[PDB]
Amino acid sequence: EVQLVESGAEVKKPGSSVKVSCKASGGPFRSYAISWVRQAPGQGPEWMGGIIPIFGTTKYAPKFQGRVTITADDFAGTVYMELSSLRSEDTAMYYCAKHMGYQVRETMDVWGKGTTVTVSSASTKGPSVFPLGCLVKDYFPEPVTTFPAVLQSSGLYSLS
Amino acid sequence: ADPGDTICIGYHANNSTDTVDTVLEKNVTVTHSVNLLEDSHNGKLCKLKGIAPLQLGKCNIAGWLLGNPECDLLLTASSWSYIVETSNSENGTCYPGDFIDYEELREQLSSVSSFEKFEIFPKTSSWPNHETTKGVTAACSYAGASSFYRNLLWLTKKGSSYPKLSKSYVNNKGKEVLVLWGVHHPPTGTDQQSLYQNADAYVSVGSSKYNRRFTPEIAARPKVRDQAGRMNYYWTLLEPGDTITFEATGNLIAPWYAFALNRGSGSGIITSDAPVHDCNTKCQTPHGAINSSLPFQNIHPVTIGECPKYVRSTKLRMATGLRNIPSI
Amino acid sequence: VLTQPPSVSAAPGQKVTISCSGSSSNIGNDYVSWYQQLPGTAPKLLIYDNNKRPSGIPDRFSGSKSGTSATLGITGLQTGDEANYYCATWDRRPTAYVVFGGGTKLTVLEELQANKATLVCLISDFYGVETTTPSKQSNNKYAASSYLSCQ
Amino acid sequence: GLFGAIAGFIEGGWTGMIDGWYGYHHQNEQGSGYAADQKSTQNAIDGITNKVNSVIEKMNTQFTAVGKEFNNLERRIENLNKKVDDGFLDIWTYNAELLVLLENERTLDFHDSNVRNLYEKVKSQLKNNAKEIGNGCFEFYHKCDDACMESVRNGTYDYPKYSEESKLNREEI
Ligand SMILES: *[C@@H]1O[C@H](CO)[C@@H](O[C@@H]2O[C@H](CO)[C@@H](O[C@@H]3O[C@H](CO)[C@@H](O)[C@H](O[C@H]4O[C@H](CO)[C@@H](O)[C@H](O)[C@@H]4O)[C@@H]3O)[C@H](O)[C@H]2NC(C)=O)[C@H](O)[C@H]1NC(C)=O
Ligand SMILES: *[C@@H]1O[C@H](CO)[C@@H](O)[C@H](O)[C@H]1NC(C)=O
Ligand SMILES: *[C@@H]1O[C@H](CO)[C@@H](O)[C@H](O)[C@H]1NC(C)=O
Ligand SMILES: [Cl-]
Repeated sequence: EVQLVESGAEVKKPGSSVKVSCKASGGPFRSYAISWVRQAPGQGPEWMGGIIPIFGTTKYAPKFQGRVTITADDFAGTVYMELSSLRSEDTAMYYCAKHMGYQVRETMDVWGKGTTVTVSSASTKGPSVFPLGCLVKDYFPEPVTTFPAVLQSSGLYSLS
Repeated sequence: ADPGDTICIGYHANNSTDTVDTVLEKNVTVTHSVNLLEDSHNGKLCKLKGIAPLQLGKCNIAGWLLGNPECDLLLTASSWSYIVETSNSENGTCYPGDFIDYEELREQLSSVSSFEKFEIFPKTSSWPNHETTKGVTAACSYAGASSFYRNLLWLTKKGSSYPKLSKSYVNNKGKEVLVLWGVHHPPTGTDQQSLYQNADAYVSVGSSKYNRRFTPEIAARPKVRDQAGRMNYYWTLLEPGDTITFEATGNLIAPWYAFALNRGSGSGIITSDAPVHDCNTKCQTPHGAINSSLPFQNIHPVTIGECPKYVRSTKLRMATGLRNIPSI
Repeated sequence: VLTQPPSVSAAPGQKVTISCSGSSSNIGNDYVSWYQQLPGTAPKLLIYDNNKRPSGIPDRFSGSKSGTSATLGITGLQTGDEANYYCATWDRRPTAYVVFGGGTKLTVLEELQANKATLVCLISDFYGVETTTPSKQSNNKYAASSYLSCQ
Repeated sequence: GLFGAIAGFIEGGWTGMIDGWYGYHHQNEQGSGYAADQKSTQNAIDGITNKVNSVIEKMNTQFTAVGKEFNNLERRIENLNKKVDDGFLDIWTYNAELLVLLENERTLDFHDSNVRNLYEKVKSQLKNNAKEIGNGCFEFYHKCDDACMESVRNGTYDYPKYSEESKLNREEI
């Protein structure tokens, strides 16, 4: 069966844009449509929109219409989702998923593994260390080095 | 009938204006179609796999490997994704004469992706009882003073004497070693004595793969760059574990540096005047880089990497949809 | 949106049903699909066209649709079926789009020198304020923290 | 075209039918509209996508290909290299252009066939409960509401259900 491989994790500022890709195996032209579906933690999935093969027609969810663009490069076997005017609630896992036929609908039979997009006003920073026991603050984004990290009101991650 | 309800079967039209050719009919407007032919490039020379090409610039392959003094920028180069000569690659053999089997050397280098340069016969160490200066020569100048190749070493008499040398190198690099030398053919000499102290001299170079003797051909030859003498350049690829042996009584332009070669497919030599930039591509032509998944291109037959297939076509549009008939 | 129960439970071999309530623009005149989601993985299709099973899915799962409501049934309940389950359909109304249910969870039974100060309240082994959520320790119990920039 | 439907007995296309390549238009008391035929569109999209993928698969990418140099006494082999490069280029240009022309012909005919076969499949469902009125249209001999229209579009039209009312209308003329 088809495998759908998505591009890597993204970290963006509010007001910016993100473009995620999904490459379908086989093909490269496809007889089935592909949609983007996202899932904020720990909420249900929300269909963003999809694109029909050959015709290139798109359909978008009302919640994203005006700021999502879905495109296809058919010779590369790839579809893209660009979401602009990002907000912190665009922080989510982003999935591509194919439909069984050429039309977009409720049935998506094969899904990518998902890629994370994190939208925050923070910039990338390293942690300073204080004696208590130990205190690591303030860092952003997240690591590979104790109590799970807290996320402060500065958008920076404190953990003890 | 009675009430007049109807159903009709039909087909899609749209406002597309793309056309395709068939055998029976040219220029047929269809509803959907795809272009198979890439005709765009970015006008730059780019990296492949994060590796920049080697831009020889004002120098050519010969000036690079021999170490022409105008090519000093190239001395530190050790790896590249391809090699670029320009339409101004003219600094090659500064002291005139023929580079023997040069087209073959170029064919060999085309599959070399990197090397390790090293001092094969270190100057003033491997040669205890021969002179190591002058030449030097103005033909190969640097900052308005006579100089020489950085990779070859011009040997000369140690005051009136010159004993039959025998210098031998063993390949313990674990790969092919490219070894370059020259043999000097002075004019009405005179010079022969003034440089080599012996008039009936010879050079001999030996290994299992290669064996040749050289007798100086002392003769009157036109001025080339103020020089009436000529110098022939030679190379060989010493196999791993094998031994190369130089023997002579004069007229040897000896190896000083040599190159330990890493082979790789997908590499090559191109001529391009396009500019190098910090871009990445999977497909490079001499006009510029291609970023495409199309199956054909008409940009250039010369390609590095993985490219669409070169064809002469100016149009290749394949119908996907049907004949477009938006109005009767 | 479509309305699901937030959380249904049973015992191995037992049977549970997850309901999906909508309206006439969505479930009323469209097919319903169901998706299973384990932790750290993508939704996986269980039922489409109201009651068809893709290959890989066993007859333990089935679905039904009646008027404005749909139902997922899971018999022979197993430990591995512990998961989130989402219904989905096409909503023709506002503008057409795929809508999902809200989801049902099935459970199977020195700084002071830098002019700063942060109170550190560490919390463990149970079962300007910034309070870390409960994570579950490997102890299979709950952990947390709060910091004031204690109960 | 070969099958007589496109630019044939169905004279023009419909910019109003958006959801597919082939389909329906209807008119009854409730109103008018267009709807794509999904099954015939899907099968056509399967064939055409496969056709394009087969062209791509046969035409392999070219990997590194660079020039060769020859000295002033190697003109014969220089010319031989040239003859080889030119000849292979001639052949691949010819193959690519020709495959496109031949497949474009076949592509337009495939679409034409598909339209013809959809027309004939509907005609064969309706039988004498509808009359053929040209340009790909049928006038029903009975009232056909949206549920009835949909039954035609999905291949489950019920001839016997409407046969008597059709017959009385057909026999009035
Ligand atoms: C080729 O195909 C495209 C469809 O892909 C087709 O385009 C469409 O473009 C037109 C205009 O450029 C769009 O119409 C605008 O649509 C909105 C509503 O959706 C109207 O409010 C707009 O009204 C203004 O502009 C008119 C001038 O166009 C004014 O007269 C009017 O007073 C308003 O100022 C306008 O109608 C249309 O929505 C898109 N449709 C889609 C689906 O994208 C293009 O015109 C086509 N060419 C041909 C020959 O058909
Ligand atoms: C290099 O080339 C220039 C221009 O061709 C020439 O004038 C110059 O003497 C050359 N120098 C060497 C070392 O070859
Ligand atoms: C097609 O149409 C009929 C009549 O409108 C409807 O009841 C039925 O569900 C449909 N049948 C199929 C196979 O789609
Ligand atoms: Cl219709």
